[PDB]
Amino acid sequence: NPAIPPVIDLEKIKFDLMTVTKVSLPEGSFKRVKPQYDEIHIPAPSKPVIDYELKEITSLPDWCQEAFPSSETTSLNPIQSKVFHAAFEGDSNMLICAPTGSGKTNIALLTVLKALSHHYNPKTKKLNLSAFKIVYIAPLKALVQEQVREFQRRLAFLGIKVAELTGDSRLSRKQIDETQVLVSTPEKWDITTRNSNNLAIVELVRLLIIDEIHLLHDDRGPVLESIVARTFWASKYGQEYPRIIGLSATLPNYEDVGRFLRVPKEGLFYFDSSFRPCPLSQQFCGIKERNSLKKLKAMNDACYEKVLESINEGNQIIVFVHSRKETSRTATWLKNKFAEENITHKLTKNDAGSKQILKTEAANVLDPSLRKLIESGIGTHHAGLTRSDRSLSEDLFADGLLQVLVCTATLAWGVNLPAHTVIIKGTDVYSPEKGSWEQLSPQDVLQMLGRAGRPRYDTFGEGIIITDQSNVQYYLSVLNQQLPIESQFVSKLVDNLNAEVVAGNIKCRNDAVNWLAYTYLYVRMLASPMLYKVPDISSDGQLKKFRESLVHSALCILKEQELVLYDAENDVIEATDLGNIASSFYINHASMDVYNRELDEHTTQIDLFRIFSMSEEFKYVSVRYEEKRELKQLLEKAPIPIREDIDDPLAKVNVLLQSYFSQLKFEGFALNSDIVFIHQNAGRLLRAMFEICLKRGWGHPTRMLLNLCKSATTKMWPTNCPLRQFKTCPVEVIKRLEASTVPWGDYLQLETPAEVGRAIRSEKYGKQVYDLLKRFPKMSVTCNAQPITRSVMRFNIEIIADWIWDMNVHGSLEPFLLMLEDTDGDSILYYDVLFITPDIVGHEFTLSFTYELKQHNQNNLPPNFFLTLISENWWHSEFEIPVSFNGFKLPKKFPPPTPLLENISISTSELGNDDFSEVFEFKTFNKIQSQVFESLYNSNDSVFVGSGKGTGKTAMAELALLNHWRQNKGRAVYINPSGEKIDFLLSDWNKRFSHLAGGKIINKLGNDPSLNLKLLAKSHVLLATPVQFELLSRRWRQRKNIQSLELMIYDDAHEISQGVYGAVYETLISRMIFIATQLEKKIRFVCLSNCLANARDFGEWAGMTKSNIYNFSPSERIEPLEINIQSFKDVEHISFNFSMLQMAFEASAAAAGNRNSSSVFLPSRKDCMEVASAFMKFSKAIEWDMLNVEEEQIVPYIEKLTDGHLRAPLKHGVGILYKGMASNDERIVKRLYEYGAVSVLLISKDCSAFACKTDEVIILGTNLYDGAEHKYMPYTINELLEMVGLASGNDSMAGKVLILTSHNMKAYYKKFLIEPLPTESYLQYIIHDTLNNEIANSIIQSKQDCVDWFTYSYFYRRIHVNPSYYGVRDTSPHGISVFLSNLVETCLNDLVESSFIEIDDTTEIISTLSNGLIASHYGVSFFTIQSFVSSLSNTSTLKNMLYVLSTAVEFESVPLRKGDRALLVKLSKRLPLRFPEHTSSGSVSFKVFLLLQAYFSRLELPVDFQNDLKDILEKVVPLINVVVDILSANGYLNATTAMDLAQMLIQGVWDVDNPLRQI
Amino acid sequence: SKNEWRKSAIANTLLYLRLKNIYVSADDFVEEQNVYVLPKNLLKKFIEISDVKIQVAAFIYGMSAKDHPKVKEIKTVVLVPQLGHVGSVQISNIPDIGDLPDTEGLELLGWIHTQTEELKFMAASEVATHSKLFADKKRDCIDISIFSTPGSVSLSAYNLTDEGYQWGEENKDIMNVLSEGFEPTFSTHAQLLLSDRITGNFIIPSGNVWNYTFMGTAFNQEGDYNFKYGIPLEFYNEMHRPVHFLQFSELAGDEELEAEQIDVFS
Amino acid sequence: KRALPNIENDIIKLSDS
Repeated sequence: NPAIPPVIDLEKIKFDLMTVTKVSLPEGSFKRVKPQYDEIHIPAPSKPVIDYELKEITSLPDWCQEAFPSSETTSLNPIQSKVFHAAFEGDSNMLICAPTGSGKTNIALLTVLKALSHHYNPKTKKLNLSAFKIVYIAPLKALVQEQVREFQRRLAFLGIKVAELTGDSRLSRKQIDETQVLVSTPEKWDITTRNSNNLAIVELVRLLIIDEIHLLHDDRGPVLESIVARTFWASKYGQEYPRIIGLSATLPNYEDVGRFLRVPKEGLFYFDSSFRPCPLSQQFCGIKERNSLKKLKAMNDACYEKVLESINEGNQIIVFVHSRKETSRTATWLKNKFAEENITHKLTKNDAGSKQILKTEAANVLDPSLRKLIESGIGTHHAGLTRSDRSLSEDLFADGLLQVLVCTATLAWGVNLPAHTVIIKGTDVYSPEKGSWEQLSPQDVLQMLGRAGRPRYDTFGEGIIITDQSNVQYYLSVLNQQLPIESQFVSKLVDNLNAEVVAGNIKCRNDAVNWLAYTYLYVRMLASPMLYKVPDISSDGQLKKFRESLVHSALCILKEQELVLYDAENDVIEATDLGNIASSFYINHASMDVYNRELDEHTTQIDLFRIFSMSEEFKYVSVRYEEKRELKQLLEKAPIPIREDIDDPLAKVNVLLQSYFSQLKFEGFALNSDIVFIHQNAGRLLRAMFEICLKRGWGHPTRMLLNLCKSATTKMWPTNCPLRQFKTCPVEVIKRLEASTVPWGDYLQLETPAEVGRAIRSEKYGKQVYDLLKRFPKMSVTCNAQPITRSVMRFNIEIIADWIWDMNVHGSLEPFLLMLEDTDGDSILYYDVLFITPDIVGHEFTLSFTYELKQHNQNNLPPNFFLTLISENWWHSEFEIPVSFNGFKLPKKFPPPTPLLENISISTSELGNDDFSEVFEFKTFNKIQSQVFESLYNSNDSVFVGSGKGTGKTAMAELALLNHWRQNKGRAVYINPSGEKIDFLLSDWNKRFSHLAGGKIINKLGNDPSLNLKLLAKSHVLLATPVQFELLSRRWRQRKNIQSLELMIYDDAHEISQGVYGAVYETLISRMIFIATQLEKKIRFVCLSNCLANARDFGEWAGMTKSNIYNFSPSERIEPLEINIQSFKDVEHISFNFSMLQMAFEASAAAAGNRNSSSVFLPSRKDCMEVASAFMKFSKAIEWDMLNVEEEQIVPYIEKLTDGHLRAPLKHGVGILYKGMASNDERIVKRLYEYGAVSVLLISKDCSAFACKTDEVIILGTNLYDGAEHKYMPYTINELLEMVGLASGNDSMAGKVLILTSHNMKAYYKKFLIEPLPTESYLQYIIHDTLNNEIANSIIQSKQDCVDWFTYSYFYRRIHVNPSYYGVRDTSPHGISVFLSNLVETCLNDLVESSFIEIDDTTEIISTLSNGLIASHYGVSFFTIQSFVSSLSNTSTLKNMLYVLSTAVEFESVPLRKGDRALLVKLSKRLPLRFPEHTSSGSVSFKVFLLLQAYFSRLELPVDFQNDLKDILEKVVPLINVVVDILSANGYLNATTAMDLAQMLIQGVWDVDNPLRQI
Repeated sequence: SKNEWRKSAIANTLLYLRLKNIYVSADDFVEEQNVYVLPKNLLKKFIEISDVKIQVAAFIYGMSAKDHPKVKEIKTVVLVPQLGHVGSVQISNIPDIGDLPDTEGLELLGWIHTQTEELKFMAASEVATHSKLFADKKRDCIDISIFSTPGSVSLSAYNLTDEGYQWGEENKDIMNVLSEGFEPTFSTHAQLLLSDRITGNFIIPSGNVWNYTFMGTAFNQEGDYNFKYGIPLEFYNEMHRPVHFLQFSELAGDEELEAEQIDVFS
Repeated sequence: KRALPNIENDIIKLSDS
């Protein structure tokens, strides 16, 4: 392994002429010399002998008869009948070499039809769609579009679709599934497979047809080599390989291409020129005239004479030429040449009968030269002509009026217009890539000569090539089958290598050597070691050490240019973020080297145009003498300065890109070809430059480069009017707006249509303009800063997209670039790509993120940052707004946590009882327990504890209970947010305790609050939630069992920050302290939080001493723990990707490989099922199936299992856990994991409280979809700490954790896993509920008591230390006390307006009203009852009551998953009632409305929806009673309808006039 | 018949290099007299957006610190519509920015601008433009002149005496003759400190265009413009000179192209 | 100019004491 290969030069190994071989011509060939040009004639081959029978259309299977039309085809082709018994019967690979004719559509159809028949089922009507799909590769768009239209008509009866892949910005992902058979170019398919996110749908591809595989010889050959290599180098993902079908020209190295495609000896065909449908006689007019004037004359005289001979024989002619302009000259030169001798007697054969059809058609054409020619003779066909004139010229040629027809390259691919004779007049063609006039390529010549010979009418065909004498030997070898198909993979070695490194397939030199094995280069190096510069074939043998050297040399280039990291000694490879840009956007490695160095932070617009021109794609571009004169005007009169002089090549690319944006027309065909090359490459090259500057954080280059990306697509500058982008817009309006210097922002805010018409001059063209202004995208941005720590700063944004969505102009996806920029604008702090869709526009939507300030900004804050939101597509749709820090008070750096006294240990013997010792199981308390023990157990002081999960925090609560019981104090209470944990503790405490002096009798409470008050009197100890006890303790003045309490244990006291339920928990803690202070009773408070940042404000609030506050660091643990956080780019707005899924499996396999069980956490149940099926795969490829006991043990457990889904996953060894589910399934799956029978355990996010515990844990994705907001919200810190806490450490080595997350969330999680997140209050949101409640119970008499009420809360503590967090502008103590007073004044005015309270002057008295009394009693929100009173009426029916109930604010906790709206719409038409007319379907109210009817109708709901129904039924009893009380308080019989609804909820049935159903 | 602006825009590219060499005068630190603290980030951007030859100017606002009352921290630079010249500039009126947020108690400290010549005093056009703005409004304003020559910049704050306001009132326009008793003594040497701990921001016009050299007659010196917080544009930016972009728009439609010429990537 | 690695990896340890 330490042996480094030699750094060989890759430039030496490249091909960089014909070596006087002399092409072996066939028999019957002869020569005829003339002074102007020589001739080499070859006659056509003879038709072969009938040694076989052609297979009939009717003899094929009956189901695929209509695929081949019986009238058209009749029978199969001569070559197709030979390959039928290999292609159709056999599913193996094949390569078919043949002349340019045949039936490539029909040969492909045989392989396609057999691929369909695998998933076909005669029992069903049609074949199975989603199981598979097909791919077809083809050189150019013209040939791709032809094969799409053919395959649509051919496979019309099946109902299968076909569509061209176009490489959109992730837009056509809905169609790709619906299509079933894709067609694309090599470059598109290479980019598609190169992006590793698309590898989910690559396994569905099981047929890759590659048309014109002989393209391997061309510059674009390595693209095909990479595609085939990527196919076979991807077997670890899925076991099933795809079928590969090759189609080639009759050339050498055809056996080598077969071995490259894995084609066996069965289907390795090679039909020589004899088997062509219409035999082709060759001819080569080698021009002797070396002078330029006489050369062009010789080509014309050579063309004329062969045109004359074919008309004498009586045959139609096609005359290919190099350009559009030569097409007109060649036609008119022949007209002038004929005018001497024959004139128009030879052409346009007949008068009267034939000419009348020609005369009437001649008037149809629009062009001047086209009309002049067609009347006399000789046609014309090129891209410059309109679509009608092309169709006119094609149809009349088939009729046979015009004999000659001068064409361009476009006629060869896609058009299909056959003729007997064909002439390639001049083989010169301009290559703007290499920047010079090259000779015509082999694939172009073969396609042109494919038009020769009509199969039906003509017996034989003819093909002529007019070219220079030196080029005759080149084009001889093309047609005569002696032009070797070589590999050009060394030129694209570095690019294709980096692509696979980015994908994650090459992590070392050994991986790349195995990857190179499946290229066409590898086969040709073995075949011809002399050719490919191989040092010694005998020494190396199988080219292992050569590939070691080739890879190392390529990797050293990638190392220096910084596309990959590469330690050669230890031998490990890793892709850089710069390399990821090169891979995805398809850039050359040399261009990225230029972009990385040149792009400074100070890169001006003038530099950006230069840096674009320095790309490797424009390496061979240069200026010519004929071009300089026209470029002189363009260069000096350009908008943006060009530093480079006219002689510099960089000036040519610079000015032409600017010309493309300005839409400058010019005559020069050389320059007009070059400008086409520049703008095509410009789309992806400028996008690469944009992505580099965005990563590095250079704001000024990034914003400028975004406009250059717009200019590439839109063909316009920023100074040009944005109304240019609209398709159907008046030209007179756009013309006039650019003249008048008016700012463009003024036209947006015009509300009425009358203002537009007068403002834009033309009133007639207006009104339409008013509509288009409302179609234009604009956004109202409002941002607010919020400091959490000194360094960390949260940025809350609300956005209102304001435009009417037209599907034509926008599509269905308008992306926006969000950026948080620093005060200057030069540095980018945070960025994210928003994606706007039709549904979200018009409605407001929130958005939040965090950024950590630097040392400069922490000490002295800046005045403001800037928040920008630029549209990617639309011009002048950017909206900068200042995020102010004016008068912001940062909270000081958190003090050091309570340091554990290392040498303070405590044992179980130090308890004062023998029965107390037996309960704990363990005989010595851990270091954290030993610290708290003395104050916790012996002393009766109120005490805080701040410790991480898995440190005996449950036992700390139990210590307080043991001291309580020995003293015989009386009644005690335990609080916990998690209802799952209460159920565990109840059963555990009833067993382990509940036999210690008396009996104890512990209880749980429940949903019904009347029964809970009985359970209070019944019990010594209670377990409950914050919501349960807070509601029970409201009327504490009357209820003497509340005030008589001695002990309160608040477990998970950190959760007071967690939303509304946290604010309820805060209110509970505040109430018992108010009772203890007011009634002068010493009630003990044992808070058991997790590790907080600072517990000084918490302990002082809770009524605790400075001594009894033990807030430890997260660093201190009973066992060691090591966390790993993996980021991935472009994974913010989805759950998780394939790279995360693979790294999760590899980490799980690595954990299992070391004899340790491992758990995995996922967003939901549906994710666990798909990951389970993925984990059944992957482990199939690697030799690691099942493991842990034999199959005989697991079978009896699975057979008696409840759920049907869990049979297949649990068999292969992967258990699943989700919320709800059977207690049988939970018991079986958990015990199988604990025994060590099943290896892997997938867990839902919902079951984090279910303490399974394990050696290693994996957080696969830190995102969950929220249906209300329609956003993938991130995991909170407390949610991660729950999952991290399960990672129990082993005796041998510490317990591991793997957090697979996005880029932005790593900075948040890494910070707030080490440092505790500051525990802030959430009291301000429920201030209406709390004040109204305390007013209702006669605690708050006057509004002075509201100010006094705050002093008992945690909100009042934390607002003083961190005022800027709660939106306090004036951070001075005066401004804080003013903000508290205005919070009351605003809140009381809201209550009095909605008839909750009334205030009477002559200090005041604040008596409660009906709505306030109802809210305080049932524990329902102020905002809910406000809506209920407004919505309900004297004639609100049962339907109205069910809708009004569903709109309650208490149901915001009910989750809306992805695709629930689709299920609810299908479920609604089963249910009886209807949702109201003008209300949103995608809403939480919609889900609650229907699920309650399914509960009444008793429908078999799925596992997700029935769990949502249980959460709905928990809140439903108080809300229905609110509706009854609102109606009866006003005084309606209508209230009895709500009573009928109350009955329906408790029994779960409609009023069906049948009492027996409820039994 | 000349296209001479192109060389200046190219020369403006290297204005960040001039910020390597920054010079301050600092003659004698008088405790009783006032001192003015200029943020370095404002000096960075203001030199970057300015022109190498043509003079660029802008107003400045700020307020006193908590420690000392006479220590005037410059909080904001305010670019306004202007017509630049060589060693001279037609500046707009004192802009109303009371409607914008976070502008409570912004004392109008004076104005800041570039300069071609190096001096120990305010020039003829400099004193005239000072008196034209700050005579009626506030006499005790300052003038931070910036001598920006190749590879360096030199800062020097000045305070115009009551004798200067008379001379500026008398001599108005481009030049009421060459001079009428011009003096170096008119401007008093004021103190200036360049701090890089405190940070400042930019306020710009609502339309974004502040340079009206290529705009022409659109420059209204008496007009009341709207303003906003934002990142300022450079002198020869796309938006300041829309005439060069509207030379040959052409009105060209789409083109089909050949079968080989069509883009493979699509 | 130093280019950062793709797929960023932040290992974290809790050594205690």
